[PDB]
Amino acid sequence: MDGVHDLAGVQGFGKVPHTVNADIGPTFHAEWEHLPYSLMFAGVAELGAFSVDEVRYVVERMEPRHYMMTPYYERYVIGVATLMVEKGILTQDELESLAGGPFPLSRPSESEGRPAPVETTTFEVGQRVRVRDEYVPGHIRMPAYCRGRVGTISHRTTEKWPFPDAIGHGRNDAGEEPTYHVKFAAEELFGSDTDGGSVVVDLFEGYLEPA
Amino acid sequence: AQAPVSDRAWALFRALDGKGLVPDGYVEGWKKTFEEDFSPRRGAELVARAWTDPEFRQLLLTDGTAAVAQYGYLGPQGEYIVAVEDTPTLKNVIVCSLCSCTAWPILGLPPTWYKSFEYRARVVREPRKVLSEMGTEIASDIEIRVYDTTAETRYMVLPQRPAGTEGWSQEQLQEIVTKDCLIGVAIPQVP
Ligand SMILES: [Fe+3]
Ligand SMILES: [Mg+2]
Ligand SMILES: [Mg+2]
Ligand SMILES: [Mg+2]
Repeated sequence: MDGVHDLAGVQGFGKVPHTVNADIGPTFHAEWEHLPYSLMFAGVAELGAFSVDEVRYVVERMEPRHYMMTPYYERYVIGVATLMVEKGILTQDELESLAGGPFPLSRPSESEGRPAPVETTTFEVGQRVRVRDEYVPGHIRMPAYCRGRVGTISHRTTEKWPFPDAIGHGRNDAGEEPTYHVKFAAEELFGSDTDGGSVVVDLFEGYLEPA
Repeated sequence: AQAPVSDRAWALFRALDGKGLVPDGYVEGWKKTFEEDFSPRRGAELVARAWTDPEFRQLLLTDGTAAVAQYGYLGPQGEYIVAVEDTPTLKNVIVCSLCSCTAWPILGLPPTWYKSFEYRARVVREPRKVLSEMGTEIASDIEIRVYDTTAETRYMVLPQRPAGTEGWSQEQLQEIVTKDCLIGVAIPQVP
């Protein structure tokens, strides 16, 4: 999904709000902040209502201005609540009644997702690959800066996982694939307009093709 | 318009808890895990061991998962681990441009700054400037490599061991390996 969450490479932001080794305060800065992650795990591990991938996607589905004005942990309160409503576990009415006011949720998905591709290639370390020049409206773990770009494999995972573009929509056809650490030269991604050296993106097999 | 976030968060809890969907002590247990168990002190321990034990260093760099499992530090968002090695000509830095992906059990939950739009947008494209602004100067004779945590690999940086720490104990070494060193935005400093 080419949403505002796909931030890598966006220009115009100011300074990162941190200097090295500065105090970051407690893990949680408010008494509710452990709730989104804990309730995500209740949903995933206890209820089996959704996958972690579905949580990433429902956050991506926040209305764009809403996403941009909402602090991190709050996005996950909104995301988990949305999933609970979408899965028929909770109603928005009861959330707003208990909250004592408006509890707007993420927008409905505009894509049914897609299955893990049947045709993919097993790559080896040192091999050159291209990121498939594809556009996916639902969940995908490919940041746009690498779409259609060429890099070199530095790792093939020794485990396999469901294809996010499927499991992120709760589909039954996510299969399993390994991922690849694909090393790109900074200039392959941003031309002359970068001060870096290389960028390594951890890409599912189904996002790749031989160069 | 929105109700206060505290009210919305507790509403979500109460809605689920009131339907019997949240086990007794469940969120409390997670809070304890997040606050007390997941800690960069663990990653520091791993680094200090790798610095003083060539055999473990080799294991950590070739099978991060196995190395971390030896210490019992695998966990949620830290089940497949890859450690990335700084060298005299290479500095590694980790981000999750798409959200906040972090090796929780060994780095701790990500700090606000790491989850910031500023870090997520900028470090992939201008890591040298970002690190410089944060207080870490990386010379031009050094390759910066940014790992974007886009799938299930969860990363830690194995930073270079600073001169002046020769002979130090693992406990002494652990003290200078901070959260920021594990993420890769800081280089360990001799106090
Ligand atoms: Fe993330
Ligand atoms: Mg975009
Ligand atoms: Mg030495
Ligand atoms: Mg001594």
